[PDB]
Amino acid sequence: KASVDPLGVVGSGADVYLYFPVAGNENLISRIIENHESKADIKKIVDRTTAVYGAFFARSKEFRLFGSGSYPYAFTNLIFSRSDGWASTKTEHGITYYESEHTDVSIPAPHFSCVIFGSSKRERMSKMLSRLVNPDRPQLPPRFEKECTSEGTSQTVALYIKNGGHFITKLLNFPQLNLPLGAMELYLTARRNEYLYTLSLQLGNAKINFPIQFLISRVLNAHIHVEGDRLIIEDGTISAERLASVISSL
Amino acid sequence: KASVDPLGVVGSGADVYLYFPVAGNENLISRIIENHESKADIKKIVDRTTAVYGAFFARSKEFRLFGSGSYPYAFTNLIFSRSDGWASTKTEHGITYYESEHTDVSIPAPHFSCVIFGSSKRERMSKMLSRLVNPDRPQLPPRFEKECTSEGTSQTVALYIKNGGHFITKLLNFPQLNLPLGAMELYLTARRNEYLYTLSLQLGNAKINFPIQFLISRVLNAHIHVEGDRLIIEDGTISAERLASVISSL
Repeated sequence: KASVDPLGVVGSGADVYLYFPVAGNENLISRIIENHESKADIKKIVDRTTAVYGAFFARSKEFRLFGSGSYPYAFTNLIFSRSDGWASTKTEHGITYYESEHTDVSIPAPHFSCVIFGSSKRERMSKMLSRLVNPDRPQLPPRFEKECTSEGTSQTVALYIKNGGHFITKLLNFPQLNLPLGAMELYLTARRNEYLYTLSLQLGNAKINFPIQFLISRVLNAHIHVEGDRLIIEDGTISAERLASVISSL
Repeated sequence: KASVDPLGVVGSGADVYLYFPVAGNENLISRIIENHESKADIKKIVDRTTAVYGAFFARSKEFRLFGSGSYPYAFTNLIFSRSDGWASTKTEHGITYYESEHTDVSIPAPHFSCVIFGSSKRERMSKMLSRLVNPDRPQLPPRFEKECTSEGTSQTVALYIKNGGHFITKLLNFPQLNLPLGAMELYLTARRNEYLYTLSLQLGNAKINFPIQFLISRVLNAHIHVEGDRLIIEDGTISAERLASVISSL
């Protein structure tokens, strides 16, 4: 409709929010989808997608995505005709719900798609779609909001993680130890065949002295300072290759 | 003579001891001497050298080396004839002392050379040479002694550093802070275009918990444990290129 806020559609209460604009990130996307049989069809979906807004819910073990792009019926029917394990039903008002074992897809109007995937406790498509009329009001950090505004402007990938601890122990790999850590923000922008990133992490009760700061600053090859209880990492880089390898683990 | 102990000749009391066998390390040597005009002559000296024993003395700002190899008069005279800034004098007993601004070289018998370089307070050649008859008795760690025994056996570069702290602050680059650290041992063995290394460091009063151990283990990509007050780093690697870059800083 007139004013669809994509974050209002994915829903409030998520453990992780994602903003992923396609422009400027094609080569990263390419790296991620070199490892799938459906790479020809995904590529075509990417060519028709401007940005993806995502939310992960740990409690119901689900991901909800809102895709802003161009998805005319001829195109989606073409992709659908070429897919294994997908079924479709037309609702009361002519909208097609595509259903898979763990995935639901609808195209409620030609400029957007709503995707829900995960466990059997994932949200009903119909409930997500009601948020087109009555959107949720999630609370997002200022730079996350900035990247999401005026779709087409930003080429920065943005992540907001409610619990930074969980995310540190999975990535760095000590999936047993517990860290009392607050919210994490992460922003990634392409530059050559690498990504510039900025990270901020609320420390809570956890204390990080100069010895620890210095070592992380070497493990990451980036500038570190602590503003109160907020750890900030600026001017760091990661290879598009390295970055591609990390996302594929999920 | 019959029993010349090269470590007895470089002298006791040094801050750093080095054992550097040429065989198995030619490609590293090559990397180090790509950056000198005299590279043709050094290469020829290397082709005639089996091992180098070295000692650095901080107080007198000097390095003393004993080179085991083959240095017949025709060869040394050839190198000498081709050099700028070198002078020579034949002593009472026919031995040639080569003298430079900061460097003294003698070949007391055809299978070894003694080299002294550094400040104006560096040792007189004549005093070093007296240790061919009356050697010093330096105390060296067991694996250092092992590498030095039966010249030709080992291809491992060995370092014994009396004060590990000094060495950590120069390399890792925080040349202002002080660490109360004991002795360091370091052993390097070639393997492909990289070097396998083992390091042990006496900690003294310094304390290193699991958070610190883990991070260093990532900064170095190696296995770390602490046996009492001794930090041990095993199975670590460094590129022959990286290693070459570090030595050239001196």
